[PDB]
Amino acid sequence: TSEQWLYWLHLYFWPLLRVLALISTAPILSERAIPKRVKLGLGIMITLVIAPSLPANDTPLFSIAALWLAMQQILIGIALGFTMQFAFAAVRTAGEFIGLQMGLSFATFVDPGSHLNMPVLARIMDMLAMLLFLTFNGHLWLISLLVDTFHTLPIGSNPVNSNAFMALARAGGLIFLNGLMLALPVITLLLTLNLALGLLNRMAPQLSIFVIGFPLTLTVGIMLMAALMPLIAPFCEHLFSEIFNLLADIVSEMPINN
Amino acid sequence: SWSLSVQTLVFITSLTFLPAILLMMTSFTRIIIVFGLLRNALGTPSAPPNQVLLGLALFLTFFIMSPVIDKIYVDAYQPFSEQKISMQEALDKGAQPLRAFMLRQTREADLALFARLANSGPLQGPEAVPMRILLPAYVTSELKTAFQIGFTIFIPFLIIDLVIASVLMALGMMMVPPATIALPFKLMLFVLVDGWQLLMGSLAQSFYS
Amino acid sequence: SWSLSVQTLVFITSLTFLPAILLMMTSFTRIIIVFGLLRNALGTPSAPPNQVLLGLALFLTFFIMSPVIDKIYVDAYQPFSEQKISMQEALDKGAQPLRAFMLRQTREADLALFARLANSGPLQGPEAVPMRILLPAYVTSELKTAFQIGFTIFIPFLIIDLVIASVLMALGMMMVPPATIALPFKLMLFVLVDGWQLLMGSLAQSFYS
Amino acid sequence: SWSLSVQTLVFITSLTFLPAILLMMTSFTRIIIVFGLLRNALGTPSAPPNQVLLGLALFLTFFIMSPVIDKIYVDAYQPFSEQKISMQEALDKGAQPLRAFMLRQTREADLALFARLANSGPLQGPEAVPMRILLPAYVTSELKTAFQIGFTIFIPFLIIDLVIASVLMALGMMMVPPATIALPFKLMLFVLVDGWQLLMGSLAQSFYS
Amino acid sequence: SWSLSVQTLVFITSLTFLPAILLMMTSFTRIIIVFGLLRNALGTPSAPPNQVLLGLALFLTFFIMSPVIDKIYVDAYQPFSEQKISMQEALDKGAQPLRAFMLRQTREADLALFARLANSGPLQGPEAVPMRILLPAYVTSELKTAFQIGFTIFIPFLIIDLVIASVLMALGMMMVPPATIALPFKLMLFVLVDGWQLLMGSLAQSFYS
Amino acid sequence: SWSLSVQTLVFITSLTFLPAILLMMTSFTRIIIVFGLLRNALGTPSAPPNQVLLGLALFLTFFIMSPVIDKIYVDAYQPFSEQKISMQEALDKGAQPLRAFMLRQTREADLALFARLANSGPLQGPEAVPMRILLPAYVTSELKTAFQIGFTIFIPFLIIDLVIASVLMALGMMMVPPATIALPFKLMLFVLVDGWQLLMGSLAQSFYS
Amino acid sequence: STVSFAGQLHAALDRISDRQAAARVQAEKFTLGEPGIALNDVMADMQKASVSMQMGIQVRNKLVAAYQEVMSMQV
Amino acid sequence: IALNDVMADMQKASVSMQMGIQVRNKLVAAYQEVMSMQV
Amino acid sequence: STVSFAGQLHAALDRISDRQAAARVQAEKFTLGEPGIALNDVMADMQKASVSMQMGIQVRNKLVAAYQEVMSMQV
Amino acid sequence: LDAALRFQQEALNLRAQRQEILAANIANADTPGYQARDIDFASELKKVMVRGRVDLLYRVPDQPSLDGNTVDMDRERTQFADNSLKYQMGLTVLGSQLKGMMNVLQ
Amino acid sequence: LDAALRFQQEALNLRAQRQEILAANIANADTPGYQARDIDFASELKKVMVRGVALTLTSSHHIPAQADLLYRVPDQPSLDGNTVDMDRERTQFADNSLKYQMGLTVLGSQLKGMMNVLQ
Amino acid sequence: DRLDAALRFQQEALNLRAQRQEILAANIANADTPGYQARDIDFASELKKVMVRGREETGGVALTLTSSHHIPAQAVSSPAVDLLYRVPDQPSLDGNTVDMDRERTQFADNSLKYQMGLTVLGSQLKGMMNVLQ
Amino acid sequence: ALLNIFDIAGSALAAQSKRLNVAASNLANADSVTGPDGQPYRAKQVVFQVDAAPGQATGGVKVASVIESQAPEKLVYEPGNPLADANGYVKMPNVDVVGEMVNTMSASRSYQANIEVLNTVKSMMLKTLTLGQ
Repeated sequence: TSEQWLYWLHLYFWPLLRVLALISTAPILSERAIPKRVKLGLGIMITLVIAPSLPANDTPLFSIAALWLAMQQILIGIALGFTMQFAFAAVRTAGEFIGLQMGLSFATFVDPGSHLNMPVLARIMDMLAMLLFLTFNGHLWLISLLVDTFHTLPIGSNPVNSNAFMALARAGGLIFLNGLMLALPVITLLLTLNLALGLLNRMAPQLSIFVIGFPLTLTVGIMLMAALMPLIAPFCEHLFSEIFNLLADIVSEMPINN
Repeated sequence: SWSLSVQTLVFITSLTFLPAILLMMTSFTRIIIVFGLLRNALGTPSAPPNQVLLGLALFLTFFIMSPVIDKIYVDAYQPFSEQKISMQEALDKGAQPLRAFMLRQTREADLALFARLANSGPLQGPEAVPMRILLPAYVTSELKTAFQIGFTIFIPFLIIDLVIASVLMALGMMMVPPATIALPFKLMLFVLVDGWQLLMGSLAQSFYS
Repeated sequence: SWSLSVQTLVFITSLTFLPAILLMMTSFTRIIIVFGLLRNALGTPSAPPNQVLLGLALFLTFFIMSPVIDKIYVDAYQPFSEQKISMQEALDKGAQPLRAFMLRQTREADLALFARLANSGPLQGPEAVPMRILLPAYVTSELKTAFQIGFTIFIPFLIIDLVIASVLMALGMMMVPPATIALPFKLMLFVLVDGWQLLMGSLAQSFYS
Repeated sequence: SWSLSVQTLVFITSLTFLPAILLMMTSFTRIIIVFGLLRNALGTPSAPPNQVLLGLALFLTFFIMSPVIDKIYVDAYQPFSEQKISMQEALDKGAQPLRAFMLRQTREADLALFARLANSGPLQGPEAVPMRILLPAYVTSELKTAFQIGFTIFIPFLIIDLVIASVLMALGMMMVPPATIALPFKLMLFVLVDGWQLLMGSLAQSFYS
Repeated sequence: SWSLSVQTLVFITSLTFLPAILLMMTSFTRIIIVFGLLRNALGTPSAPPNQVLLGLALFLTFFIMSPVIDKIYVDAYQPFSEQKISMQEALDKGAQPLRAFMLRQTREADLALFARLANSGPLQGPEAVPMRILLPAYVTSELKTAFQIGFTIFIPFLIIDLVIASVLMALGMMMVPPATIALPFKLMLFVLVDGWQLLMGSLAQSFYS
Repeated sequence: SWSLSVQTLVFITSLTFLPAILLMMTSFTRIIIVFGLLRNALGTPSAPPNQVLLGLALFLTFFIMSPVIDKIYVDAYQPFSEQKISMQEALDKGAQPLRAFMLRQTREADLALFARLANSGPLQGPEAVPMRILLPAYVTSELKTAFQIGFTIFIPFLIIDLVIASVLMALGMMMVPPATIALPFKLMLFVLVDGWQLLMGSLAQSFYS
Repeated sequence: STVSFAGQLHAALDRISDRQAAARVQAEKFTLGEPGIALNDVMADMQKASVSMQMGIQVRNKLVAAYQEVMSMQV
Repeated sequence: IALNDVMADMQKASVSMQMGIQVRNKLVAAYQEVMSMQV
Repeated sequence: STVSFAGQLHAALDRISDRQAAARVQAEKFTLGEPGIALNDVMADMQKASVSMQMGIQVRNKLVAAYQEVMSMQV
Repeated sequence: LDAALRFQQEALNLRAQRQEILAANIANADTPGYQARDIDFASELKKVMVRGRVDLLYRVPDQPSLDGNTVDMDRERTQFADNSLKYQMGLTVLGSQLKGMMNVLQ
Repeated sequence: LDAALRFQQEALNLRAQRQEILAANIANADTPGYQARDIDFASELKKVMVRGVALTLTSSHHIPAQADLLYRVPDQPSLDGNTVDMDRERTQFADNSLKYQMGLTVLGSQLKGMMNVLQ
Repeated sequence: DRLDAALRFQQEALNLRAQRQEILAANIANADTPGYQARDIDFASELKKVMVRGREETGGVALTLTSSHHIPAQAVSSPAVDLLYRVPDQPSLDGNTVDMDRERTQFADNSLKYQMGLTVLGSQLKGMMNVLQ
Repeated sequence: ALLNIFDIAGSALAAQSKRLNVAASNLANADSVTGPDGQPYRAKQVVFQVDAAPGQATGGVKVASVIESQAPEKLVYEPGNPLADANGYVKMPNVDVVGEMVNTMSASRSYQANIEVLNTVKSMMLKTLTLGQ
């Protein structure tokens, strides 16, 4: 219990720091609903299971010259959790743009301090994707990849290489790509509807989409997205797997590149 | 054994660990997370967290654990009091009920992850999982269950947002702020359906199935 | 009896449990929830929560509970001062008016739920309910009542919002923001009715029907 | 009298109760509510909340209270200098100017509400009202006064918004956000009128007439 | 003099009162309100409030205050360093230059109003106004000056909005949303004119003229 | 040097200044303004800034400052570790690469203004300018550059808006809302050309040049 | 039936109170001059009562800290 | 082991853990302050 | 094999308890009249046991402080 | 309340009074015809407990002396030592009660 | 629990009783035919440690209630009657006082340990 | 580190004070044995030696650390400090050169300076903890 | 204030106690004509050595090997008492009474010194616990 331990209690601190970074940044782990004590205790109580079989020996220098080590762990956590947010942003884009088609957002068109559309359709699909994530192996693969980072990039004087934050920067990237690739059928069908009801204006310029168009397009959008709700379930697979691969890639890109 | 020596030092530190670990290891995370998410819906919080939701969650978790607490009491405190058990078999006698309760609630895949990362070997039965494995699996499973419940609770209130926004746009009410109109409708949505009783009852039922 | 040992040891802890449990046992749940919801209507906060609404609710709850406090005073304190009552008979003497007061406000179905999920055996009468059952049931009933009052308060300001929006965009003012036009009319409506008296009087008189 | 114990024990706790009860029993409620409502008009914050509006309000209410504080000084602090007065008659001696001020500001029927709901006996005169009934009465009447002032504040900027929108509509401007054009004209009307001096001064004048 | 008690007592309290009263007593009010209003134009916020405009405003006010703070330094910090001045003449020696600075910006009539609502007697010269009168007068004058600068800033972007709208209507753009069309043109206008340089320079040159 | 005292004051306080001063000292201002402006085009947010855009800017600025951080590491973290360089030459050696980085992006007349209003005398060379003058000048220059980049990004989406509106209105579509038609066209332009990689690469290249 | 947290705390407080009351009765008897009771017993029992009350106070402090730790968090 | 050695070790480790925790607190606060701005 | 520092704390507590129990049984035996055991030996062992017990109490205090501090980092 | 210290407080006051009486005994151990006095501590304590705020009984003499003096010094020495010890005991008991009451409190 | 203090409690009480017995022996040093007494400390202490019924507890006002001198073998016969040997009595008294002080110190130290654990 | 480089001096000094303390108590305990030849050490020179060199305690070996149940035992260990003879006054016919007054005034001095070192470490560590909160 | 100073001073206490008990035996058994088997009583002495001979450095006292004093065993002449041999001489143990008085006197003083050393070290160590806080 002395420093014969209490500097071997320096075995817990760095892995705890990395696990805590991931928890504070991860998609499900870092939700404001969880009491802060639960997240902290989960970090401590994961590292206690992972800390043995982690041969770590460093020093919390006074006026830390090894804070650049602490940085390292924090950064790796930011790598793992935050990137997994891209998969949600995608749908939080897709569904949002779907509203931007029907009628829901003409307040956001010509000008304000109130957006009012984030509550409407983006939070439908984003929490639907929340559940799709969790239902696997959602909560867990992030933690397993964190342990894998412990084993591939444990603790070192060369923590992070350049040319490797572009990977995450131009990664999304696939935020726009996948948001589209999901919302494309709905957008295309409502484009057809909008152009058709516009062509009605050729027979009579009085038909006034404000009067005719919006009630039609709202029903079309609601019914159609009801019909194309299940299409998300396969897409989320993609939407997570590829991003995992990216993380996996960078996690396994870093050791052979160091 | 110990002789009013380290005893009453271990007891007082046990009391120190009471609030955090023993309320974040049994229940009261799932309930409190569900309440927090429910307050995320229904618009504004308007329920005094530090007092009412916390108190209701604490009473509800006490009512849930009355059987587990009773079994721990009957098999530890009555025997630990003065005869044939003293802080040596007291621990496992009081742990078996809590282990059974925690195992009955764990998602079956979290144990897999934490056994596969703790480098432990194959586990023959339900009992074979130890505390060092059981705790992180239980907290992960509790988080998963709490969020499944909480997002299923959101879905109807976002339905209300959808319908009200679409109706206002259909009438052409150009930029009337649909959240303000939705909030009272969310409130009657949550009171006509007999919301608080149904929610507390569903949580209590789900928490032993 | 207790002997200046546990006495004045239960007094100080009673005072530490005061702010949460006792203030959320009597009132000030309903009053605070209703004021918060009222403040979501009428536009922005526009009233210093931690300053005026909390203090007004404290005064209101003092006045509402005053018959209860007087009955507790007469039946418990003076008899507890020096003669024939010492902190066990005092407990039921001081609880009985409070238990009656909370019974009169509980939903007649919350007690059912909490008694059935606490394995409580059949209840002979209104007096057989234990405090353990009656606290969380009262809390849930109080939350329901507060939200009911909340919608009923939201209604007229919803009326003002919708009529202003309809008039504006019917007149051709297609996209002038109706909240900005409406806010002075919300304040006007709530001041011509003398809204604060009606609200606080109705809350007080509802709280004993 | 009291003996440098409870004296200097009532003093420190009085300073504890200062920030809420004393700043919301005198002024600074009407003034801050008018300032906040004014800030809702004219668009965005345009004045840092916690810093300039709050500080200016604190100065202003010190300036209104300076006569009442002068009388409280003359009737408490000077005699409380060792002689013929120590915190027993000093209490109501220092209350009386403040009670006179509040009565002179309260609604003549909010007193009725908070008296009748207190089971208080029939009152002979203004002097017979207690501080108990006086506080919530003053708070409610002051909220009414603040909302009346706020409505009058919202009048002219409502005028500017409507005239701007109507001109745009007549010119055929289907989809221009009239708020964007109207905001500089809101400030216009608020500076050529020299609005800050007028508003600060009119609050001060309204507060005693 | 003072004896390393109240010294290092009033020092720490002065530090606590620094961020609010001192900053809203010297400058950085005009600068920050003008930055906020410029942010209102040009479309969305599109510049982080909590970090960059605050930092730039702090730097501008430091640069503008450097002559004032240098006078305060030469008149207190050397002569307060151990000889003939110890935090009694330090206070007024330091206040005088700041008082002259604040007087140089106060509107001629705000002082009049606040003096007349203090029942202060006749004043002989600018040295006769006390800090009690001088704070709120300076604050109100600063708000007026900030709003005037706000007009001068909104003017050109209002021109762009209206000219884009007029071109779009004459061309026959039935209901194109001219705001999205005008935002990049607003940014273009503000970058070619070299607006950040010349804006901060204009504020500075205005602020002491 | 400093003595187990101030060291771990200046460090913890420097960590306190980190998020605002140090982040807006280097980058993440230009990137964040450009990202927000790009979000103004293409319609609504559709990119959760609290979740994604801020983190993307954070990663991008890490990449951007990899060279300056590498040179800082070489100049300080090798020598300053345990030998021959102690927090005085370390400070200037570690200031040199960041200061060159900022000076390389600052408009050559921002520094002019901020020297002419700090009353700084002659500045002998580019290295002679102090951080006092370098900070606000760098911030203003970076704001100019961010607005230029945002304007260029607005160009093509403005072109798409006007061409789509023109096609709709010429083909006879009298009064269709071209914005909802244009939004998917905005996406198509932005994804077919692989727009994100172009944007981040162009920013990265232009940031140091 | 149950653990009855309220009942358990009541039983503990009763134990402490009856211990102190019995020690005070023993001191009462000794000072009043009854034979039997001895000085050494009086002091030993009064010190034991002090120990029991101190244990009660420590448990009170830990429980109050626990309760206030639970009630401070957000929901 | 020497007793004074044990207590000096106690206190050194306690101070080191305190310093690490405070540094992490500052960094986490900076991260959240950066993530709570408007874009 | 493994250290499992909770096992190290258990070992420390067992050491403290065993030392106090040994001192107590030595005082037992001596006051009982058992020949052999000396008075200075009894008092010296009681002194050492007291010091070890205060060792345990101080370690308790600092561990509780450390845990109450690691539960304060925001996550 | 706060009459839980009454018993030991009144006991300690009566002990002080008995100290005064016994000191007077020692002082007048030589005056002819003194007829040594004492008080019955138990009976006087009970009497002051039942009613509140002390007859001087005569110590029954042994060993006559022809000066009438009946202070038998050995009895007085033993009784004075006993009373002093009981007074110190009362001090310790009151101290313990006040320590306890102020320990529970802060 | 909290009966760990029982042993030294009983040992100290028994030491006090033996002190009273030895003081009686000294006081009766010269009365004829006193036939001095004592107790065997080890046997008495074992007996007290190795080894009480609470009465009926019906409705209140029910009145709960409740409640070996060895001969020292003499040396030096007297035929003035007595058998108290002053030297033996004095050594025994001094030893008993010393051991009473020891027991008091031990019990006080146990109480100090218990009280120190609690803060 | 740089936490145990600033506190190193007082830690080493205080440990050396404890070592000199049991040297002096060995002097006291052997007060009346014949031919003892009281020992002592030079504190300043030894402290400089400790700072420059380290601990380097001479003479001590524990058993090995195999599977449990192998009865740990240790050899007789002694600090590397070179014990110096105390120059005696008043020869005493039995070689014992332990003068109560010298040994005892040195004992009191060493005790006081050990307490001073404890105070200095306590001050430095309280300063560290006051920075970090 | 190391813990291995309790051992040293405790050993000193035990050695002083045993020496004092032996000197009391000598003084009591002066003029003890016979032993149980029947022999003149031989006045005894205790031998003080340093404890833990090998390596170590200095520390503690041991009272191993109580020996028998070689005084010339003074005689008396009572040829009426048995236990007197030819040329009747009762063998009369050889106790130097004043020497034994002084031995007890000094033994008590040294015992008291070591008791005090124990108390002082414990106070040192308990104030060591208050390091930091």
